[PDB]
Amino acid sequence: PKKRASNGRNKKGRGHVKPVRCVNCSKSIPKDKAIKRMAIRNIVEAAAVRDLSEASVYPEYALPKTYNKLHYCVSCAIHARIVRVRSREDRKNRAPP
Amino acid sequence: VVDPFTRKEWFDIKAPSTFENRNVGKTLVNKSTGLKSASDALKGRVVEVCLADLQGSEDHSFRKIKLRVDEVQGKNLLTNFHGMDFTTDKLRSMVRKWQTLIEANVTVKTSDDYVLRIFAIAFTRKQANQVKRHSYAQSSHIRAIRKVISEILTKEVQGSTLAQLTSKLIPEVINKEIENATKDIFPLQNIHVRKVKLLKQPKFDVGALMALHG
Amino acid sequence: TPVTLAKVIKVLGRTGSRGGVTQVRVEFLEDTSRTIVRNVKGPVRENDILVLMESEREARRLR
Amino acid sequence: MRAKWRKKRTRRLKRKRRKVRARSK
Amino acid sequence: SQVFGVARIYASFNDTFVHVTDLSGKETIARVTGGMKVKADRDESSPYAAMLAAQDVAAKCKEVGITAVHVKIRATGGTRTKTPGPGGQAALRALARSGLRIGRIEDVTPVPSDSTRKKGGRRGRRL
RNA sequence: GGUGAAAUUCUUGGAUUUAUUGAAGACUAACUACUGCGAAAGCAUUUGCCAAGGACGUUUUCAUUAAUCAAGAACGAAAGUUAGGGGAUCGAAGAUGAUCAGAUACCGUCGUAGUCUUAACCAUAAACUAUGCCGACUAGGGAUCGGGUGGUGUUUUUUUAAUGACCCACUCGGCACCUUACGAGAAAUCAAAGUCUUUGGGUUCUGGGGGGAGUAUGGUCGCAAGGCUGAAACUUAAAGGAAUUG
RNA sequence: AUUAUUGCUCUUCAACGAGGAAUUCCUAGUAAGCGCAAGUCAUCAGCUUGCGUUGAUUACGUCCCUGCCCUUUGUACACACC
Ligand SMILES: [Mg+2]
Ligand SMILES: [Mg+2]
Ligand SMILES: [Mg+2]
Ligand SMILES: [Mg+2]
Ligand SMILES: [Mg+2]
Ligand SMILES: [Mg+2]
Ligand SMILES: [Mg+2]
Ligand SMILES: [Mg+2]
Ligand SMILES: [Mg+2]
Ligand SMILES: [Mg+2]
Ligand SMILES: [Mg+2]
Ligand SMILES: [Mg+2]
Ligand SMILES: [Mg+2]
Ligand SMILES: [Mg+2]
Ligand SMILES: [Mg+2]
Ligand SMILES: [Mg+2]
Ligand SMILES: [Mg+2]
Ligand SMILES: [Mg+2]
Ligand SMILES: [Mg+2]
Ligand SMILES: [Zn+2]
Repeated sequence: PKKRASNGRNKKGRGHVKPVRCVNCSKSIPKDKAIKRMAIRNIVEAAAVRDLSEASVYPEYALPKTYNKLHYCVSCAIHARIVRVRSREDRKNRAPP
Repeated sequence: VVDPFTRKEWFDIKAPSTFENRNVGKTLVNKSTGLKSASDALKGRVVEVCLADLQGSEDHSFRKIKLRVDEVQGKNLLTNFHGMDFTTDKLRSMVRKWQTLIEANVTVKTSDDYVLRIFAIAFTRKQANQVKRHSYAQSSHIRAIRKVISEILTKEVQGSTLAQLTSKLIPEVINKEIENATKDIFPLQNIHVRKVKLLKQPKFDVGALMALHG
Repeated sequence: TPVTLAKVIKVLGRTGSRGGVTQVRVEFLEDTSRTIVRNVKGPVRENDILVLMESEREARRLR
Repeated sequence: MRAKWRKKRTRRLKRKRRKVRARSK
Repeated sequence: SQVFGVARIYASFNDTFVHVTDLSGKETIARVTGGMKVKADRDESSPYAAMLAAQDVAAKCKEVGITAVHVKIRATGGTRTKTPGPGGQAALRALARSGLRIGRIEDVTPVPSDSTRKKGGRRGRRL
């Protein structure tokens, strides 16, 4: 039978949210069901930070990361990213990590 | 059997007045031959340089600037205002969750009759001792802040061209008169003009252009 | 050629999907007081002496 | 068969007896 | 100190673009792409390719007149993946580590006040 | 270029990349949330106008004027249909490149209708909370949304205030989550799905094994597609639900 | 005893110059080299079951490959994915 009180995900007092598109497979999905992550990462990376500053002007410069919000589609969310599948209980747990 | 560089005319870029280094960078053209000359052809390019790269200091890392090339003289071509942008990183940082965003804009003419559109962005701030984990303005708030912001901009322009407006923006006088009137309505943080684009120049007037040079 | 001598001061574990590689923190003897972590190939215990062929550069994870 | 394609199966089926009956209206 | 130009690195998947121009943009100077320095299509975006072309680009960059350069790294954008391709990093790395200078770089990835239907339909690319 | 990998494709017509401008139509990113509003469908740029509404405050007004509803009526996602416009985008159909034993598909390309808009139709969605509305009673807790009240609360400085934002206690009415469970259930679970063999507050609607079948038929609505109403013969001992162990 | 059981002598003197893709076994008296006894057996070991003789190199780890166990999860399967 029913196997979530949030049903799909997060929708109480509305009836129609609005669809966004999966970043991975372009599948439409109700934004409130979407499953999202902020991709904040540095512009450079791991090792490049030394060889960066070394062959640059300015003192150490500044460094300005990238920021983009990722929308996945369940199937896509499950096939790789945040998902695993949790036990009938751990499921309920909304707390991030 | 050509290699355009063993042929390319060459050139250095000079900045205008109200900043730091009038010297900027370099370019490439094509030799001023009869039929197609290095002059009239291009020149009228534009160059985007972060003003921290042109003001020296680093309390200006954001705020990109569009300089347009109008006139030329013997390996020395001057430039005038053409716009102002923000670094993509800055915004993308500035716009955090859990808080209201507010934008607003306006079109308007200046003394030396350039026509432009400037923007403005501000976010609501938590206020030191606030318990509730988000802080949101009340829409009635947001209509008001936009109105105030709008009134403020329509004054700060048509003061002596972009010339004074350029001089106006650089020390962000506007940012804080905004901040001033604002705080009667709602907290708020950041608060900048973000962008401004040019959409109607007047005429050359080779004299007036020459006023930023010496 | 600059040869650089360093003494193993702890054994941290095996990396490499295979696992033939071991992570270890060393102390160079030609002026101590500074430490870098390197990656071995052969078997290692504490108090051994590695020839850091290039003095300053270190790794972490191995796949 | 998928419930909805069965709905379509008969939709057609009705439209044909619709056709065939008209022949003798 | 230097003579400055613009780098502009388009990094998508299945290929990586590097090409410096005059800071005005109007006038080029030397391009070459990741698809140039290898032949396999499959390997048209790989970091190893991006290296060899960051190499070929730095060469003519210094062999003509640009001692230094600002970069505007870029992904596909529009209504696509927005995230940086693989060989963007390798390219930047293999141009600062070449012997050219670096100065103040930003992301120019076209982000829209969203729209124009994304490709591949409501049910998405399924396989 | 595109993919797991390719190919159909595009490239002296300098493709792809770059720069400066311009146009067309769509859309409203990030802020966006267990947050708002609406009868439901649904509704996220600004500004003006136009009427509309709930909650709250109220020692105002009227005084039973109400609850729920066969018939009948207003609205009603998406596609679809008529006639103009619009036709950027994506893209039923079609044609293709690959894949396959096959491959009418999945993946790739071309791309008609459509996608948007006006005037009119159509009236259906897992139109879902798969849970009728009005009234009462029964139990704990922290957040939040709107209103209000209380305060020698914080922060704003100017000369104290006045403001506004904040904080703390209460109180209505919201969207919800938590823990319990007196209680209920076949169970999963449920502050209602409780106050039911100790069986009655008021009222509407639907079901009575499975298939036959939402089929036949008549009526009726529609341009159509189809909507509403809607049987029987015959067949059949299970179909089904929730939980358990494999 | 021919299609030659085996043993001996003379003569005849091949391929094979370290073995492609692949793939087996193994951690100490072990691997590998080496012969013996027993089974079979009238006769026949290039097999096997044990035996002792000589005696290393290299790990003392991991989840990459492969194999399998365990959870979790889905199931309309329970004659249980043949
Ligand atoms: Mg299920
Ligand atoms: Mg709905
Ligand atoms: Mg006839
Ligand atoms: Mg799949
Ligand atoms: Mg917006
Ligand atoms: Mg009715
Ligand atoms: Mg009647
Ligand atoms: Mg079209
Ligand atoms: Mg087809
Ligand atoms: Mg075919
Ligand atoms: Mg077909
Ligand atoms: Mg229905
Ligand atoms: Mg639902
Ligand atoms: Mg309560
Ligand atoms: Mg008060
Ligand atoms: Mg079940
Ligand atoms: Mg024997
Ligand atoms: Mg045998
Ligand atoms: Mg089970
Ligand atoms: Zn997806």
